[PDB]
Amino acid sequence: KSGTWWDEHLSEENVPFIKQLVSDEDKAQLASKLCPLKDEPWPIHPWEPGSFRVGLIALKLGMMPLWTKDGQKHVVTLLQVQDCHVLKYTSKENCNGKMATLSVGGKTVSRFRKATSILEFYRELGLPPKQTVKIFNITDNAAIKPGTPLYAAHFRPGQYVDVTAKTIGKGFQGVMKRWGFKGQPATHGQTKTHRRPGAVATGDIGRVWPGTKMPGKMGNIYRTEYGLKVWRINTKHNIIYVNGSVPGHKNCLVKVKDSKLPAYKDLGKNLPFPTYFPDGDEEELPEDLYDENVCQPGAPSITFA
Amino acid sequence: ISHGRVFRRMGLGPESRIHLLRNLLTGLVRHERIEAPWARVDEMRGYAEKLIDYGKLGDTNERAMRMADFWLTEKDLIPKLFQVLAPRYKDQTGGYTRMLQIPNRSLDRAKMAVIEYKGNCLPPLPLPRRDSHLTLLNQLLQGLRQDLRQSQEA
Amino acid sequence: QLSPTELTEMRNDLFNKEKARQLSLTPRTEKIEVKHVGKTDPGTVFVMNKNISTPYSCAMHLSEWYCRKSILALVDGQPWDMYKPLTKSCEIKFLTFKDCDPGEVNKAYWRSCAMMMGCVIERAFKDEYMVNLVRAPEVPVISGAFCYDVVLDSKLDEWMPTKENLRSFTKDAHALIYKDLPFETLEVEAKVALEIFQHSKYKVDFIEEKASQNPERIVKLHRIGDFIDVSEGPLIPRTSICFQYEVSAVHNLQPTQPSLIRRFQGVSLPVHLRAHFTIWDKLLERSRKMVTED
Amino acid sequence: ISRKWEKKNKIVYPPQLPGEPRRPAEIYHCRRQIKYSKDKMWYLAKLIRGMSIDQALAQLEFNDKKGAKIIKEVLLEAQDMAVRDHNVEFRSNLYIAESTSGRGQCLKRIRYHGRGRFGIMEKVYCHYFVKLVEGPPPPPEPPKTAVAHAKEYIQQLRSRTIVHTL
Amino acid sequence: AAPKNRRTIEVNRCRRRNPQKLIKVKNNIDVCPECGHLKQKHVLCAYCYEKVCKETAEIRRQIGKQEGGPFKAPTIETVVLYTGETPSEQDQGKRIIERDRKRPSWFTQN
Amino acid sequence: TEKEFMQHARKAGLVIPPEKSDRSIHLACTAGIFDAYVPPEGDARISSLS
Amino acid sequence: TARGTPSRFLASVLHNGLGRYVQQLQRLSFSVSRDGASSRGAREFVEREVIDFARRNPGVVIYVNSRPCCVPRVVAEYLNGAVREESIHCKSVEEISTLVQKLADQSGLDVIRIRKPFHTDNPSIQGQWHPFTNKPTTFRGLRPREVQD
Ligand SMILES: [Mg+2]
Ligand SMILES: [Mg+2]
Ligand SMILES: [Zn+2]
Repeated sequence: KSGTWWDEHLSEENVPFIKQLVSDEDKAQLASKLCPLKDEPWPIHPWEPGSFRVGLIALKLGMMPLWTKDGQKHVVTLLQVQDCHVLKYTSKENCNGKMATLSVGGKTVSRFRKATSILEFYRELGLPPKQTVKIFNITDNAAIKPGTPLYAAHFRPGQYVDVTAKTIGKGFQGVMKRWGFKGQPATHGQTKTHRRPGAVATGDIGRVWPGTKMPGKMGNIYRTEYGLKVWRINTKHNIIYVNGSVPGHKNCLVKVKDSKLPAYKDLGKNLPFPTYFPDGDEEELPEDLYDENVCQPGAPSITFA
Repeated sequence: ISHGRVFRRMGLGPESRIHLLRNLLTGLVRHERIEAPWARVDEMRGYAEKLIDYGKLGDTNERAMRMADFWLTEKDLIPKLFQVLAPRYKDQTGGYTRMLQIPNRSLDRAKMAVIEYKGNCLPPLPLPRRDSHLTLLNQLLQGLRQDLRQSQEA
Repeated sequence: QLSPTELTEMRNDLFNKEKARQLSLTPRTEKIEVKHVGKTDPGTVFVMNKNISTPYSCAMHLSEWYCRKSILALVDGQPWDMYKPLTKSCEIKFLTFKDCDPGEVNKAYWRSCAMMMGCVIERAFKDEYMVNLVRAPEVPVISGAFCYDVVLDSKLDEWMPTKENLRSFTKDAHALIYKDLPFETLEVEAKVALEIFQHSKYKVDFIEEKASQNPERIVKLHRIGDFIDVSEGPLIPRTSICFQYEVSAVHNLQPTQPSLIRRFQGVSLPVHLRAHFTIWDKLLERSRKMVTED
Repeated sequence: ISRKWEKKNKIVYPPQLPGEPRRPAEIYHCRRQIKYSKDKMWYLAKLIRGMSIDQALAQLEFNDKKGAKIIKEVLLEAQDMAVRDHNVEFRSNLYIAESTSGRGQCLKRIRYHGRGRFGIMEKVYCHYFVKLVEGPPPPPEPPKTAVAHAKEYIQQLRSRTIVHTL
Repeated sequence: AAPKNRRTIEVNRCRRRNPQKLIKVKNNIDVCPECGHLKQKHVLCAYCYEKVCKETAEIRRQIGKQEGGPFKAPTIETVVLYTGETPSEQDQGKRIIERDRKRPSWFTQN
Repeated sequence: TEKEFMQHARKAGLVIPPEKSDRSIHLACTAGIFDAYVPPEGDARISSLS
Repeated sequence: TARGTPSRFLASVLHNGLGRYVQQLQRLSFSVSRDGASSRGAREFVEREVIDFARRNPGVVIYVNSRPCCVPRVVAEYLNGAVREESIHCKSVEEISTLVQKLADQSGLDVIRIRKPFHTDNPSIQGQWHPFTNKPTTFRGLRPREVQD
């Protein structure tokens, strides 16, 4: 009848033992999935036109300036992919939709703060619980066996991706901050009217139209940015350098996938399909994958023609 | 919008906020244990923590003397800080104070708290203690620890 | 021979007949001055009824906090069952799970769970098969699981329970916990217990050795629902005390040629010491390993 | 005024034959003229309604409302005379049956307003009533299950007749 | 703005007796292991905290009486001594406070 | 508005009627026995020896 | 109104009249004042009619109590336990006789709204209608759009 937490009845000699025990198990579980191509992988099919592959979940680290051989400066958001895995696969018929779906998670968190149903679901999967889970629409040939890890090498430089995340919340806000209303003049007789919405509707209808711009909560909603290209990829730290800014605050989880813009369709011909497998790769990728236009930090200073 | 704002708006303003914290700190120095509203105790805790760090610098350091002069309204406490508190915590690098929650005061049902310097001469507070190692849950986990310990060494 | 459904009926009738006899020989109403010795509310004196009142009744006199928390009663320094009637005026102390040294409480809980798990053994198997329990080893708490010694029919020589069979045992125990049967104790003469368990050779051996070590030659019998077992030492008041229950696995002792011994094992945790799902999972893995006494 | 609650403790039932079961003990207690709002005190009375005496005391001890301590003393003295004068064996074997608040006698004072206006303020007083019944609190009514909905719907369908005919 | 019509008691009951308007039952109440009085899990026990303050007040009263004047804070450590007690081997050069009482059981001597 | 309660009650028992009065309370019986009689020990056995 | 008044179905007492008719009136009690203008109609009624009424109805017991009163009353009891009390305050003789005769014919049931002007325990002799009453049966009773074997 009383609530409880994991370390409520633990003595002083037991708390460190439990903390390291779960930590060791979590690391062991994560390291056991480092060879997906040897643990009976699902069949791999060649890329075909009209095929959609799975995406990624990353953490927003920050931004740095980036220059090109042309001489222009572009800002890039640091998206780091950590502990990203495929959880479960749902076929097209089961998911009663036009395309099959795939479940992906990332950013493993403590097991002591998860529901019983979620904990047992991860127990059979043999992976630590993830913070967020996203669903990606894929085709039949793009199926990936559950438990397969994913890395930032799944994308390549010169590829346009889409990022979706919850925006920075701002709480209850007025019309000026929320909808950019012009407000009222601050002087010349104005009485208690400097940020008021003013008229909300016409008098004849005798009501307020639904969807009217009114003061209320702002942010903490899911927004997606389209047409963002990848300038650089760091193989060692699994970091993607997406162009421009992305929604969400620092250290927030952002779902990444291939761009849906019509002008960017049929561009996954050379991209890894269904994903990149470092264990089964014949060669080792370089430390950093740059763009053709990106000037390397170690390259000599650019002299224009 | 208050993101990253690590200072509470208390008192009549920034000047009053410092003065209120200073008075609480002075009483904490003199009496070694005071009770105050929970929010004010938490805010003052950081200033109390840093006082010993300035006290450890030595009285001959002119920066610490000026800081102690401002933050101690009663001048008799400055010799105490530089010759009692600082020598007591010379081996301790942090956590000089412990803060606990006490039942709300009857005047206005405000959230009350008590903050005191460790190693005081006052009678000990009824500090909350974790479960004993002899209980059923602890014994079962202890047995798991031993069996796991014997498994890895063999 | 006698069917199991009638064996329980006569054993219950004998238990009721003995309980009535103990009440009958007791006089009508006598007052015993029971003094409360403890760190909480000291100096309280309880004037209760001999062989009628219980340490639980004294607990209700103070508050429900004692009733809910006190798992064991300490009479004159020796452990006492919560529902066991008092026989004389004496000092009383109550013990909880979260005490400085809850060694007796843990041991009482350990034996209490053995009987509950031992009880569902008879009801689990088919009516055609025969099940005869041996005894309840006093396995230490630190072993990680409590064990009970059972012997099965000659048909199940190579039969080993699967996951579903162990799941069914847990479901029956949880229903037993759900029914919330209080633990009833009765101190009886050795000869009376012998005729109660005359159909079990192992229980007869257990009764005769318990009487041998006891100068008065009397043994204590505990009853849950319609089930009566010979247990040594006080138990917890009711079956609702335990919250998390599970039987770990089944192990076969050696040698098996003279007699087949099956050591069923399980682990439990009460409501007051509820654990997280992850922590409980590790305890289940540890409890599955076989354990033997020193 | 009316003071029927106090007289409810003076009614005596005839002795019971052994055939009929035990009549549970009941105690009527009330405190009059409390400087509190009856609406505000209603929330505390409803909160501890139906719970055990000792559980109610624990809930009332840590409540920040002023009326909480008033009821706490009322419950405490109600438990005292129950064991002492009402043949109650166990003082913890009691549960709250009914707890409610009633409007007491109130004064009328003038509250000054601007422009020479005024408003009639009222110094609210209220009573608190409580009845304690010996025995464990009754179990709460379980939620009505889906099968209960199923049989009830069947009963309505089976209870319909041909109307406006023979 | 003024109300247009009088609100009925049926509407008022639906608002005043709303579930969120009711007082929520507290499930963080437990008995103190030492004195047996009720306390919260995250809050110090009222009985034990108050008895420490009274002893602290008595010692502080002895502090001021031996002090005998403001702005005279000692530059040495302080140790309180009860009846039938002597200075310890490590208790040297520190201000001694004499309490005309027996040392409490909970007041463990260092 | 100035209306208040009639709370003028002073605690009053029944101890002494006003003095210097010819009328006084008439007593029908004494408070206690004039001389205490100590029952001899063993009177229960004397009951058998009727 | 009907929504504010309880109703009942049309019925009799023990199927009265099925084999024989049993008079439902069982007892009559009359209160008459010797002096007083309010009892004059009641007084003259019993001088000339209560004798003839008694002979007409032998199964009904009539009690005539003469006590001081301001409102003469008559109380009628039936075998079902229903009790009816009617005042005789200042009425004539030809109208009390009609009033008294009316109580004799009454069955004693509550005079409230009757839901149905008819009642029968066997509304049908050929069977009540059911959805399959006018439904033909096909060969082997095959359901629509299904095949067998
Ligand atoms: Mg925010
Ligand atoms: Mg004026
Ligand atoms: Zn305490």
